[PDB]
Amino acid sequence: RDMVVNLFHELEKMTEVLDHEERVISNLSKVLEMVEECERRMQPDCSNPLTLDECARIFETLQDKYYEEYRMSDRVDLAVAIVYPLMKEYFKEWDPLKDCTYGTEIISKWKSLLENDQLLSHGGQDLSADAFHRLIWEVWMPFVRNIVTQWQPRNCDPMVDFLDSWVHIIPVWILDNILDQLIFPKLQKEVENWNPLTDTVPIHSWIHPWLPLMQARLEPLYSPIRSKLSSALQKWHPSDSSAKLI
Amino acid sequence: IDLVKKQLKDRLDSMKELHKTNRQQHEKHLQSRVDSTRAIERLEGSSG
Repeated sequence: RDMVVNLFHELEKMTEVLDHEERVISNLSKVLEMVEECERRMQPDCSNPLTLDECARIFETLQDKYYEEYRMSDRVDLAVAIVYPLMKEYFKEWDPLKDCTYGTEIISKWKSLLENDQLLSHGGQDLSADAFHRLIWEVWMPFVRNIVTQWQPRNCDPMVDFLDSWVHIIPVWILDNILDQLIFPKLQKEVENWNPLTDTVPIHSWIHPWLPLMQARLEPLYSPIRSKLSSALQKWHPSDSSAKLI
Repeated sequence: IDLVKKQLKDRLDSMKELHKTNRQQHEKHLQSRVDSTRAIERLEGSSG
């Protein structure tokens, strides 16, 4: 009887593992069909191109039910092949200074779908093994580089609103590169062009929005500002309260 | 796309092979009980 009892529970154990494996077989058959559907639709040969909203749905379905497939496979490489060409086209006409919010929700949606669970807090320079860090670096960063060269720091507001709306979304390592290497020399350069005695737009109106994002980093720039304002105060008289206001 | 697509093809057939193995073991374990079940009934009938 104990032999029959042990085998019976073991037989039920085989059914609980036959039923489970069969479910994944039906699931992975869909997984293969979805990847083959994607590969077909991404070709110019297919008159039904894969829309970016549908590609998110595919990645959502693969992550939620089919999760084990992402953990074992090269989730980076799958994103590089599929997500990166489509994201390039979606941002191709994007002007971050005119519409700072375009693509914020989508990339945040993609952040949940592509950034590896260990790495969302770090945001480090993983161009080797993260699907999102190299996404923002290869797709999103080229458009930003061009615009910063064109951007005028006196009109900082579209650029401040852009960086603040994306600060929670983009990798931290990308942010530091933008602030130190691209934004900071231009902010200095704009101060070099700004003249306190002839410019009608007060410097605080366009430097102070950078106080949250940059904080301590703005300290070297205050000396040129103080020096030009020193030149402005040369003709100022204490009865003129406008210096106190500025 | 083919890098992930390769692994998905192989894994699906492998799970079927694992399913097939479990299916065959289910049949063999069923057979083992039958020969034991006969001995139970034979012992029970003789016990009365």
